[PDB]
Amino acid sequence: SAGKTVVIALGGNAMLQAKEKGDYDTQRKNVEIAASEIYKIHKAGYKVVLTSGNGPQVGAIKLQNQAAAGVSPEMPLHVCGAMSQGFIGYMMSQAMDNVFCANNEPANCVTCVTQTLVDPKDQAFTNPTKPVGRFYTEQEAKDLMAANPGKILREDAGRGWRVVVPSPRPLEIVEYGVIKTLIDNNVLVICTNGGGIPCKRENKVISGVDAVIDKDLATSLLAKTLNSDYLMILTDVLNACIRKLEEIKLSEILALEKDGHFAAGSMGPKVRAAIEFTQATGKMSIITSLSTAVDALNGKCGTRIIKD
Amino acid sequence: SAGKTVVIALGGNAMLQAKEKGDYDTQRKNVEIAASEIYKIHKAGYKVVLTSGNGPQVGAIKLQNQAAAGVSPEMPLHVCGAMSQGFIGYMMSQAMDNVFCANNEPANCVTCVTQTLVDPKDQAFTNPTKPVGRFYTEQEAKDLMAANPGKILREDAGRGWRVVVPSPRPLEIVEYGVIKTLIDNNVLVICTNGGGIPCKRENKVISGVDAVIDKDLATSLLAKTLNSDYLMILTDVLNACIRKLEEIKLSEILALEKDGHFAAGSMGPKVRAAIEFTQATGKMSIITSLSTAVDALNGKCGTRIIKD
Ligand SMILES: *SC(=S)N(CC)CC
Ligand SMILES: CCN(CC)C(=S)S
Repeated sequence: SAGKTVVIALGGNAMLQAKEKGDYDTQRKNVEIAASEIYKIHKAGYKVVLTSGNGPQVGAIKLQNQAAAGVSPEMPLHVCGAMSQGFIGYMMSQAMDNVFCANNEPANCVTCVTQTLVDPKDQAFTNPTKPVGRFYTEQEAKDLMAANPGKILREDAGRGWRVVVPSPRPLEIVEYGVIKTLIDNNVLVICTNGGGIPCKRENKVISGVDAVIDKDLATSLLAKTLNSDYLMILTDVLNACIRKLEEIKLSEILALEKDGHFAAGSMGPKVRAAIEFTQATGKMSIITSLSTAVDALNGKCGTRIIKD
Repeated sequence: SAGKTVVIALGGNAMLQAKEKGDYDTQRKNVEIAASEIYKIHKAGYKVVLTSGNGPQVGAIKLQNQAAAGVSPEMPLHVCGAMSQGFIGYMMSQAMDNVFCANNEPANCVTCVTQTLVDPKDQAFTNPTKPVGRFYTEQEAKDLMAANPGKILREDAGRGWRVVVPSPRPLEIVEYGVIKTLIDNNVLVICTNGGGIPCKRENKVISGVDAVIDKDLATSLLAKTLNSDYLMILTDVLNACIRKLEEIKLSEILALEKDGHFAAGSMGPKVRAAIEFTQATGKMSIITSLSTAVDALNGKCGTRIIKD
C-alpha cells in the first residue's frame, strides 16, 4: 500500500521449458515454479502487476480449432487469444493463491481478461512475424504450407519452423482503468496475458482483429500508463548480451540498439520495450531471468536500464 | 457509487438462441443484445455484477480437445472451463464496453477469471448430471458411448442427447474479495462464467477438479457472499410458472417447490437458487426474461421472490 509498483512480464519458460510438451500438468508445474519467484517480490513489499506471453498456448488453441472444424465451429485467432488468457490466467492465479496460502497470507489476486487496441492498418496484417504454437521440422513445415497456402511458417531461432501471425503495435490497454484501481487497492493483478486480445476501435466500437501482440511491447505500454516504478521482463537468460549489460544508461543502450547490436536473438523487442518505458517515465527497466528477479530489484544482477 | 447492487445471471439465450449453431458471430450478436438490456440497469444506476452459464461453450471446447487429441494435447474439463470463461468473458466485456461508449460513458468493466471450490466428495462426481455442448441423436450418442466407453450421454428437456459431467454444489468463490473490491469501486464486474472453474482445496493448495457447476447456485452464493441487494436470474422465459407467478412470498414459493411445481422442467435449480438467497439474506431474488430485466427491478413484472 506504500510499496512501489513493478510490472513483470513472464516469458515462455513460465510454462514451457526447452521443447517440453504443452500438456496441462507440465505447464502447471512450470507455473508453480514461477509463482514462487514472484511471491518473493510480493513479500519484499512491492505491488505486482503480472503479464506473460502467449506463443505456445494460443498456437495450440488455434491448432485445436483447425483440427476440429469438422466437428465444432472453428474460432478466430482473437477468440483463441481470449481462451489463452482464461487458461494462462487460470494457472497463474491458482499458483499465486497457493504460494500465498503456503505462507499463511490470504489469497488476494486476480486475472482480468484483457483487450488491447491496435491500428488495423498496421503493416503487420500483411506481414505475419510472430511465431506461435508447436515447432515443426524444416521439411515438416515445407509441406504443411504446400497443403494450406494460406499458412505462413518461418525458421525460429534455429529450433525449427513455426506458424506465424500478425503482430501489430499495441496502442491502448482497454482495461487500463480497472487495473489501476486493483493495484491502488493492493491486489496482485494478472493481466495482459499474451499481450491482450488484439482489437480495433472504429467509431466507438471495439472488435477483435486476428493477431498476437508482442507481450513485451504491450507490457511496456501498460507499465508506462500506470506510471509504474519498475518494468521487469523475465527471461531464461541471465543478462541481455550483445558482451553482457549490467547497470546501463538510456543513452548507451540506445546507441547499442540502433547499431543492430541486438538484431539477432529474441532480445530486440525486449530491449525496445525497456527503452520505451525508461524514456516515458524515467524509471528503471530490468531484463533478467525468472530465476534472478528479486536479485535484480535488489541491484545484485541483471540488465538494469536507467535514465541519463 | 450510491447504487444498490444487483447480481445478474445470464442464461443460454444470452449467447445461443434455439437451434443456432455456436460460431463466433452468432454468439457475439446474442451477447450484444443482452449487453443492451444490462446497460439499462447500469444507467438506472445499479451496481452490476454479471455472471452467466457455460454449457454450450465449455462443451464445445471439450469436444475440440477430444477431437484434436491426435494433434494437440487434450486439456482436462476444468482447464476447458477456464478457457470458456476467457471467451465468454471477453465477448461480454467487449459488448459492455461498446454499449457504454455508444452512450458516451467511458468504459468501466472487466471480466475476472473465477475459481469455485467444491466438495470433492459431492455425489455428483460418481453420478454425472449436467448436460453440455451440442444435441446428438439416440443414434449418434451410442456410437460415441462405445467408441468412447466412458463417455456419458443423456436426454435433456426432450430435444436430444448430450454429454454429461459432474455438477457439484459450490462452496466458495475464491476471487470473492477482489470482486467486492471491484463493485465497491463501481466497476461493472463480470465473473463466475458458467459457475467458475471447479476446484477443491486440501492442505491449503487449490487444484482443478473435472466438473461444471450450476451457474445459478454459484451466483446465488456469490450474491449471498457479496450481500447483494438483489439476485437476478435472467432467462428467455418471463416468469417462474407452474398459475402465473408475479410478486410472491418466500413462504409460498417454497411450498410450490415442495408440491413439486417446477421439478421436471428447467426451473428447479433457479428457484432453489433464489429461495436460498432471499432465505439467507431477506433480499429480493428476481426471475424474469432478459427482455424484462429493468421492468422487473422496476417492480412492474417478473417473478419477484420476497421474504415473509
Ligand atoms: S549473455 C550470454 S553470453 N549468454 C550465453 C552464455 C546468455 C545465454
Ligand atoms: C418470451 C419471448 N421473448 C419476447 C417475446 C423473449 S424470450 S425475448
